[PDB]
Amino acid sequence: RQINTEYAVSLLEQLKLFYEQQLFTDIVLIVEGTEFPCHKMVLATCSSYFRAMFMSGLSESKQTHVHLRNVDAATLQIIITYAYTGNLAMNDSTVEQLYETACFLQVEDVLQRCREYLIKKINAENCVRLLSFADLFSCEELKQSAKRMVEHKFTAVYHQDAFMQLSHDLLIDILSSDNLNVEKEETVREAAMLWLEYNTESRSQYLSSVLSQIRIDALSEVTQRAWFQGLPPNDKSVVVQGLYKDMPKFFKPRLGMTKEEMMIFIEASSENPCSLYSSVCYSPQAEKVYKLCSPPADLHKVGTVVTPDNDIYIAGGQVPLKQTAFRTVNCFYWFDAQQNTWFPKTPMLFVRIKPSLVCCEGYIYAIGGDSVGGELNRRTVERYDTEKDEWTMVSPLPCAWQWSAAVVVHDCIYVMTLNLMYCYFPRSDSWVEMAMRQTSRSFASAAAFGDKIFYIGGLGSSVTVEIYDVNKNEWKMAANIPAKRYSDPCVRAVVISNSLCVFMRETHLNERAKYVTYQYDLELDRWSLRQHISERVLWDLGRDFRCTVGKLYPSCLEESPWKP
Amino acid sequence: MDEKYVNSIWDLLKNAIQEIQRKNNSGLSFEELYRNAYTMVLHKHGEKLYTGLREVVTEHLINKVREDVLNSLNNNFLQTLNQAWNDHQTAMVMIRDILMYMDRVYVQQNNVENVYNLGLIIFRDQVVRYGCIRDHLRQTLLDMIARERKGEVVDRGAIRNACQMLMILGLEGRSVYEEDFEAPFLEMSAEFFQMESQKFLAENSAS
Repeated sequence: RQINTEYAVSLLEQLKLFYEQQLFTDIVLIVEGTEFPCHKMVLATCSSYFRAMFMSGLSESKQTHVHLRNVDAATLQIIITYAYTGNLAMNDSTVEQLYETACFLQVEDVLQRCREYLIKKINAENCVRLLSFADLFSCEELKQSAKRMVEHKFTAVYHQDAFMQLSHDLLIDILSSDNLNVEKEETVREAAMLWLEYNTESRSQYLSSVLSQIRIDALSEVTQRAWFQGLPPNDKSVVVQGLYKDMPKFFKPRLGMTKEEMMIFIEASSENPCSLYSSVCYSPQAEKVYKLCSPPADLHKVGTVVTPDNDIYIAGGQVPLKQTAFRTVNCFYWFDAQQNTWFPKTPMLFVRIKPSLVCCEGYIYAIGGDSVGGELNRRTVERYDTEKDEWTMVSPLPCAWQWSAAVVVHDCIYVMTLNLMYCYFPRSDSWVEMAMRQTSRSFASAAAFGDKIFYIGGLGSSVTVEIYDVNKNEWKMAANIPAKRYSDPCVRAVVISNSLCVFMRETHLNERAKYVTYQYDLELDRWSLRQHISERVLWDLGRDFRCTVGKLYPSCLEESPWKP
Repeated sequence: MDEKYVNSIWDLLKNAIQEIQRKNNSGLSFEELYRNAYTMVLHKHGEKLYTGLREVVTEHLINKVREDVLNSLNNNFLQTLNQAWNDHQTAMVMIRDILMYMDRVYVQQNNVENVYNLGLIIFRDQVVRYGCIRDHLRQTLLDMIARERKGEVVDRGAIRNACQMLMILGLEGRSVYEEDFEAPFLEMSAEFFQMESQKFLAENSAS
């Protein structure tokens, strides 16, 4: 059964005219002295409370005047206009009271809308606040999303003031969870200690429970006499209690200490011919190849960046339009390090193909990437805000470059092309001319190690290496990588284990590709054989694959089943 | 907060519920008291109001309608039954709507039945399915339907009201009403019409 939409919108707009022109008002909402002349039945179309207020037979049913309390005038007015005309102007501030009043009036649709907005809005500075809000109001889906995101960014920050004012059950659920992301198990210990010492003896009864969730490796060492110092005087029911209490609860390592420096690969050669490409990863320590989730909607021709906070982002790319068929989309995604899935984020303003994603000062910079515009400013460089979840344009690059790479050194953006280089100064939003290379090479990658830029390879590629020093502002040659002759090595500049290594795949004539990595000696200017990748674990990846530095959990990921 | 505050809140809520059960529902201010009951299910106990509602409803039913039905089992039995039923049903309507919009998060998290369903279930358990009311109602309905089938006319709208009441009491479909009404009436009809056929095969012919 379909519905006519023309008279539908005519209905809705004439209803709007009646809301603005006060005519059919038998019931009025009296809120803090503010008159709200409205209907009982549009309030029906919105809310599921007034059915108790009107269709009941109570004193309020007959009362043509109702004194609605514990509500806000602005929230009530916006809910009323949401019922009457259909414009839910949701900002970034009044969503809290909007959800409060939606739960008050039990309005399902606006509840879902604001829940979706809060799911989109979850970030660092409001993670604990939103988790407390979802604990106050039962919002289980938002509660779980909070719990996860809060766990991550709280283990990251653990310094927000809203953490001190939290319920005991929420803290027990957070600390006892196996999803915490911490390099050590001592930071959660001191976080719990400072939470307990934040208040008076009201935390004493919760101390017998918070320690029951932490491992016993810290329940006999230091931070036991510190509580004794803070113990209430002459209390002999706690010191002796804790003396003989830490026998049970099965000491076990957490999951956050399972991050290893791994080489994340994208757009690898798909094992099954049914799919175009796939994503894999190499383990320099485990010597295995763990599989990764496919790019969102098989997003090909994308770029990767990993922030110092160890977060993976994807920008740009093209999707095959619904034989050659591909359309470029400016969608943006974020990778979940535990759930093994790509969470969508705020898309860009312009579509990109192979964009150079660089992180600096918490901002994600996408330089170039074959924009759709092609106007006089054919660079379309734009940064991303990780706290406001929005994109802001930056100073354009003076010269248009193609197939370029960019790195970050000394809090500055260093984008490199065939022969030119320009440094971006984020504090003043300007570009300054840099040193000029003496060799014309392209289709290469660079890795930022310390205060130097290492442009490895260029044109297949070659073994040419030009080292640039930021403090010296000069390009100098060091050596050439010793590789087998009559081959086409695929060089990949990368930084791992506080050293400059290379991921070079070489292919001989009438032979399969061979994987081997080398360690470049910074002081000796020589590439040393660090490890040889056996072909029994790693298969062919292709040519348009990218590599990046990052840490991943082997427990959450699964080993890729594939024959050697 | 402190135990004294919640104790006073519960005491006044119980007083209001008792006043409502004494035929003083429409004329009773309830907004603030219901906000207080919400604070109750919000503070620690997440089913305090729901439990208190069930206890108050079952106590009121046992005190009022259980005694009334047993006191008038022979004088306008079914009539007084229906009257008490309609009173209980409007009590539902009012109390229903309020605690039913509360059974919104109670079916999202608690996944329990709504207060309308709770009231129907408790009424079924305490009145219709009583150890003495059920058999008495069955016997009287069988007697009146047999007397109607004998040839003389009796009241017929009351039987429709009773069957509709039982159908609403089913609350899920035709599970309780079908069994409870049909099965004894099925047996009675089978026996009566078997006797009728036995009489007819001897008192008449195939013409």
